[PDB]
Amino acid sequence: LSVQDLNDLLSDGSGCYSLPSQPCNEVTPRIYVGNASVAQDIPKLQKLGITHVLNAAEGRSFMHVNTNANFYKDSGITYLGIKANDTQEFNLSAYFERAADFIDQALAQKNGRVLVHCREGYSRSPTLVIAYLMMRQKMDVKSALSIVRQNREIGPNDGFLAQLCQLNDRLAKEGKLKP
Ligand SMILES: Oc1cc(C(F)F)ncn1
Ligand SMILES: Oc1cc(C(F)F)ncn1
Repeated sequence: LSVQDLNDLLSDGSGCYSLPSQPCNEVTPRIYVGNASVAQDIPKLQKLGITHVLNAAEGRSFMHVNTNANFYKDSGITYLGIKANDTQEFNLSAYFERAADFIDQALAQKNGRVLVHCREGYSRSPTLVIAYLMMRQKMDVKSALSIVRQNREIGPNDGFLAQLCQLNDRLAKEGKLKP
């Protein structure tokens, strides 16, 4: 397992990452990854059956989505904001546990559906979703990234990829990767 292996898995035959066709996708059952516009479109969110929104890019910058729990007050949607940045040096793994718990809590609900989003739905939000699949559904990093990629064109930055590899080794050694 290397970052290079994950880069390969994200590349088409031509050698290039792809780009999201849609504003969001269901990447695994009841887990959606998506962008700023779906997150701010409550009508769409209900048509999708969304009960929980995880903003993986909470903030005021151009690379952030400036929502909070209040935005969703009278919609009955449950919110969690994470102020993550999309850079190779940003420590997203510090957020994996709290993101994984929020997603587990949403899916524990019978008709629960969670949207994990950032601005483009390409790097932060898919990293959190992968790490969740590894830590709670016992999927190794290659199969977790493969399934998410099969359902949405994504490209986590190489820092995030490194952090998923580190996580993958820990889980492996802990015997936690066996579904
Ligand atoms: O039950 C499931 C299924 C999947 C997907 F891989 F099909 N992911 C997570 N939980
Ligand atoms: O948005 C997407 C992406 C893909 C991928 F497999 F290329 N398939 C279907 N819908």
